[PDB]
Amino acid sequence: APKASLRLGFSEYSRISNLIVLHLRKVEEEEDESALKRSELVNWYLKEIESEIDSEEELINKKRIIEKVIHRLTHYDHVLIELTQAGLKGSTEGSESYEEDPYLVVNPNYLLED
Repeated sequence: APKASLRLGFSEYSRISNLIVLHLRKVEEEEDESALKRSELVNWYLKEIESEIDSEEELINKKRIIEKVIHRLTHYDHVLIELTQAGLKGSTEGSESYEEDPYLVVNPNYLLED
């Protein structure tokens, strides 16, 4: 398909998906496969897009979009790879790296729901 064209407008989701593919493509080439704290991805993302924010609505939108994508990723997509339980949830301090846990990993092949 040339495009599906998600009737709603998904340029927002595309910018977030671009973030996913960009972070991962760099990290897989530099180190391994994104892994680590999923929240950090939003963190630095906001730090980048903050420069394009014309208005608070843009910021709010970007935040809720990236969040929805991560929420979707973890539940529906299942393009998330995780190992133990410890660094995955991040509900307790002291998630050890020696335990070979990669925390949250995202598949290089992401997709849309339509």
